[PDB]
Parts: sequence; C-alpha cells; structure tokens
Amino acid sequence: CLGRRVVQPGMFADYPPTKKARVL
Amino acid sequence: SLEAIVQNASSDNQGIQLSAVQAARKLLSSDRNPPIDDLIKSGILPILVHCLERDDNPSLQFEAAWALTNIASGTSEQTQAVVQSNAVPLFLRLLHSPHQNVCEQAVWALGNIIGDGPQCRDYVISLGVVKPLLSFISPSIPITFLRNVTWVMVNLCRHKDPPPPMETIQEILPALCVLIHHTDVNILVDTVWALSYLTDAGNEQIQMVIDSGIVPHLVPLLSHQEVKVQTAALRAVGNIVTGTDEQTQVVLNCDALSHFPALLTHPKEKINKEAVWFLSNITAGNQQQVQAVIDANLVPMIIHLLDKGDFGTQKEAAWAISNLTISGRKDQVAYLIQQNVIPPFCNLLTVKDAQVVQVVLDGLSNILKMAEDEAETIGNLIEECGGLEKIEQLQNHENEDIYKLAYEIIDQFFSS
Repeated sequence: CLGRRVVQPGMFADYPPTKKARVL
Repeated sequence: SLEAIVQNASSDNQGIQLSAVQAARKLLSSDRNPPIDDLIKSGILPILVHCLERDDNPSLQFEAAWALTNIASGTSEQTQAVVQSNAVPLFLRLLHSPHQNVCEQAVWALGNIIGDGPQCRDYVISLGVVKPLLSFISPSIPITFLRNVTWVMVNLCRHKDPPPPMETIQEILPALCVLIHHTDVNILVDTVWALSYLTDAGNEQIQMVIDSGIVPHLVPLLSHQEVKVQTAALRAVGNIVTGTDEQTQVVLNCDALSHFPALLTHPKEKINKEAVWFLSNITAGNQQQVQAVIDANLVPMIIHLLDKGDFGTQKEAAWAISNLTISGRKDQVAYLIQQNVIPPFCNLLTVKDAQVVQVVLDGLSNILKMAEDEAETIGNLIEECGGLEKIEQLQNHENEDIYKLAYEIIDQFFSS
C-alpha cells in the first residue's frame, strides 16, 4: 500500500471558519 | 419581547419596522450565544427577508441583513431556515446596493449560507454570485471588505461532494492570482486556503491550478513570516504533490524543497508532521524526485525525525522512507543505509498501528530485495538492532498481510 497519500486526519486543523457572526 | 418584535416588524410602516428589526439584530449580536432558535420559532424570518426588498430604507435593509447573517451563522438547521425563507435571491440583489454597509452585510450573509455545504454552495453559484462577488476586488475596496470577499471565496472553493463546478473554478482562479500578491496577512491566509481546497478536489482541479500560473507565487509563501500563511501554503502545495509525477514536478521546479529545513526543525510538532507528509509524497515519485530530496540535504533530517520526532511525525517519516523504495535506485537506497535509517525504522515494527507496521515491513522487504549482494550486510544491521526478533514476532500478528510478509522476509533473507 506504498505510494502517495491525501491529506491526513487532524492535519491543518486551523482552517478558516465556514460561518461567522457579526458581534458587537 | 419576541412577540412584540414580530408584530412591529410586520407593520407596513417602515419606521416601526426599523425599530423592531434593530431590536432583533441587537438580540442576535450582543453576545456569543444569541437566541437563534427562539427567533426562528417566532416567525420573524419571512418578515426579515421581506425587509431586504426595501430599497427606500437602506437602514432597514442593513439591519435585516445583519440579523439574517447571524441566524445563518448557526447550525445547518438554522442556516437552512434562512435559505427556505428565500433569502438568497434577495441577498444577491443587495450585492448591487449603492449603500456600502448593505452590500457588505449581504456578502457576509451569503458567505455563511455558501459555507453550509456543497448543495447550498451550488444553489448560490447557479444564481450567479461569483461574477458580482469578484467585481468587488479593486484597488479602492476597503481592506475589511476585501477580507470578507476572500473569506467567501474560501467557502466557494471548499466542500467536495461534489467539488464546485469547473466553470466556477475557472472564474475564481484569476482572482486568486491577483490576491496572492497582496501583503495583507488575512487576505493571504484565505487566498491560500481557497487554493488548497481547489488542489484537494482532484487531479483535474490540480491541473487547472497549475495551468493558471499561480504555483510559482504560492511556493515562496512556505517561508512567509506568518505561520498561518506558511501552513496554508504547505497544505496547498502538499495537495498538488498528491497528484501525478508531472504535477509534483511543477512544485519542485519552484525550488520548494529549499524551504523545508525551517519546517522540519520548526518548534511546532504539527508542522514537522505536515512537512514530512509532503516529503513522503515526493519520495513516492520517480528517481529524479527521490534525488531532489537527497540533494536538498533533507534525508538526515527525516531520519532524525524518524528516531526523535513525536510519534505522529515518526509515522510520516516511515512513509517517506518506504516510499523512496518504490522507484528509488539501488544507490539512493544505499544512501539511506549509510545514513543509519535501519535502527529507528525497525523500532516502528512493534507499534499498535498495523498500517505503520505494514509500511515498515514493505520498505524493509524492498530494501533487502534491492541489495542484491549487500543483502547480508543489511540483514546483519536488522539483526543487530533487534529488528529480526521483531519480524519473527510479527509472524504472530493478527493481520494476515503483516504476518505473511514476516514469514516471507525470514524465508527469503534470514534462512541460510
């Protein structure tokens, strides 16, 4: 099962949020 | 109360409406736990969407847009209630509002909707969001607004079942090519993350990103001062090198590997791990790609991490070593041996992750098969560090692909 691999679980966990509230 | 607010919001008189909608907005924006469900159950949503039509009262359109933004910022059920109230076509209209605050809040609300998932994204795309959104990108746009535009672009690019339509990708890539030269950190983080979502979408999407010309602008961001930019770039280029050897070579031709000593030695273990994952996809390539890693002086650093890195990084380094054996030449594998790969590699033979054990046994088998005459020297190195006893024990492993290979290795290389 050697060879290239897609990005693994848990990597790059600081992704931009999908949703954001405007808070005051 | 909510009853009162709904009653006033339904009035025909736009000033009573404005009072009520501002009260709802303040309920929804004054803390980080707004009463979203209570406002949905009150019946205010179709009323707020109706307020969006009132071009004669832009303050009312703004307040309604901000309220709906925050309802849509919640769970998928909350976002979908907004979509089911016909908010999307009315927000798309407000992208052309002459009032800056209304237009910006419409962009923000649409971002939350698009971010809910691929089908929602594809509905908004089908109604024509992309062209007017990218039209905002100009020298005069305020930076806070541009940051929100680029965030929406991330949400247009993300989610994979399905990925966004090809025509949308073709429209977004020229805008990303512009934004990648920006100096603002938040714009760069989002731009690179958007790219990383495209490069994870499949080999045809990788090829579209390559054909845009953007990869030479992306690679040097591996050395950006902001760690958020560096790691976004590592994801974006990392996804490209999951593709074909030719696609990988586009990244190597930008001298990407010269950026890696500072990622392999980075204090953050997560960055070490991500960097070694990238390198493992390089060493899975052809002989010239294997040689690029050798010539960048990275093998000793990989082997150091194989021995002394955190376990998550060690697992990635095991893949980088075994993958080298796929197409590597006898002399490239011999270099690994000279660099003392064998003891830390064999130390992974005993872990509970069967996938890692298999990777290591596959690499050891390939190493032994490749050393036509030196198989005895290498076998002695495996014996010396306890690697042979560990292989013997794997004859008793649960997993058939592991224990079969352990028997075969011992029969082929240690049965003389």
